[PDB]
Amino acid sequence: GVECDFSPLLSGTPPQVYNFKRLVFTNCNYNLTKLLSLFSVNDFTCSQISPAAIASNCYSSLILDYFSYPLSMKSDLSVSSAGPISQFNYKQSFSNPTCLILATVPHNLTTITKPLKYSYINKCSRLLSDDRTEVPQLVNANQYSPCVSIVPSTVWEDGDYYRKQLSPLEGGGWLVASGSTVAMTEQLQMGFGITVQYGTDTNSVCPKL
Amino acid sequence: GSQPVLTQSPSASGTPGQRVTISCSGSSSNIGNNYVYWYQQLPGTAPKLLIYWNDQRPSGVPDRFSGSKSGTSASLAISGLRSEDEADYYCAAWDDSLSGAVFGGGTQLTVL
Amino acid sequence: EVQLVESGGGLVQPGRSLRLSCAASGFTFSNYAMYWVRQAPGKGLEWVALISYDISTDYYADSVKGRFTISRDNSKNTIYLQMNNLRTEDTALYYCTNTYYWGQGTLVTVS
Ligand SMILES: *[C@@H]1O[C@H](CO)[C@@H](O)[C@H](O)[C@H]1NC(C)=O
Repeated sequence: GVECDFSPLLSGTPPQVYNFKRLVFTNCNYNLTKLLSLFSVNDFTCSQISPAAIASNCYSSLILDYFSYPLSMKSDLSVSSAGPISQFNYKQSFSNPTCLILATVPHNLTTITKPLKYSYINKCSRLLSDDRTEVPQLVNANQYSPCVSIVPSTVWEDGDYYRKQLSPLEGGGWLVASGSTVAMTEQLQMGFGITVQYGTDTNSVCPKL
Repeated sequence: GSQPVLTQSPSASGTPGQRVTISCSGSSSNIGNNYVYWYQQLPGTAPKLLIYWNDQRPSGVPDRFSGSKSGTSASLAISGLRSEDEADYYCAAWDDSLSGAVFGGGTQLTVL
Repeated sequence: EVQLVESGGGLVQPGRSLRLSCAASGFTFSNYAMYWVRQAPGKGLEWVALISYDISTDYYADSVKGRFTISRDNSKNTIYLQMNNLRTEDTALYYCTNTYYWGQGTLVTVS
């Protein structure tokens, strides 16, 4: 029956890491290796699964995350990383097999549009009424920063600082964040996230053959 | 107990595995400029935070729970509805008019 | 581990007085707003009072304005809810929270 729809990936401006787009698939047939032949994969490292296996297994759900990402920040996009990307931008599950891919959009992939630059939330805290004490807001797994409400979808300058007033239910004070940037590259480089879940008598996201 | 500022239509039905939502409606002084929190309370137990800052999920809550906030109303959707989901579900938010926090009428879901 | 223990609850004649406590552990207390929520048996939760982490401002429900007082001590990681001229509508289970963790309540009965 039906085929898994990866099309959105190939058409638009992929968001920055902290605004990742997510496609969620059930009851479909996929050809992941076809998808990745459209790009220059620079890195493909999984956790509790393999590149070979993730292309050929049956799932209850396959979940795919995509965003613009500089290849020069490879060390921060890692299932073992403790940098700003897992702290404030993007964190995957530990209790499910996952994978992280680093690609480059080739010139003959012409429906993928570049943003001005790459930007990531380098700090997301919450300070108290004392305007000094800072309480980090670490991102949950599979979720966005609470501080994406105050960060522009693309940060104009390295170091820009954002602020918003909190009601007393949340402790008063401000929600505070700060952003860093990386110069856009000649070809758009991206990062992808894959997460699989296995079920009992309900594995319907299986490879096409 | 004198009527809450929030309207929580309290009946919520479904079936196992179904998706039931809980609609929490209010005014522009509470939902709309303030964050929503969602709570779960079992028969004769303390309440538990499910969703905070309208969409956020504390680690420990199953992924089946998620929250959203449009302009004036907020809702808690549940996928893969289970049997431990038989409980009482409340929304809450700050109110700039009362300068105090506001809770909703409270919905009870029953599913089997 | 995070724990939140109330006390003080009990029996009183209408119009009497009753002071509640709530001790906390397992987090940085001086970072969270703390508040009291009550539940009359078989009914919904109703928000009572809130106090900031600086013994700042306090907030009250119109049901309890002028009678209740919320207090706070950061050296003991403790909260107080003073109740005066209590009434039959004050019958409830009294919960103490930040937002993430709740406590097993404490009983307030009056009639
Ligand atoms: C897509 O799948 C078909 C059959 O499943 C296979 O012939 C083809 O090589 C795949 N495409 C790529 C690019 O791997």
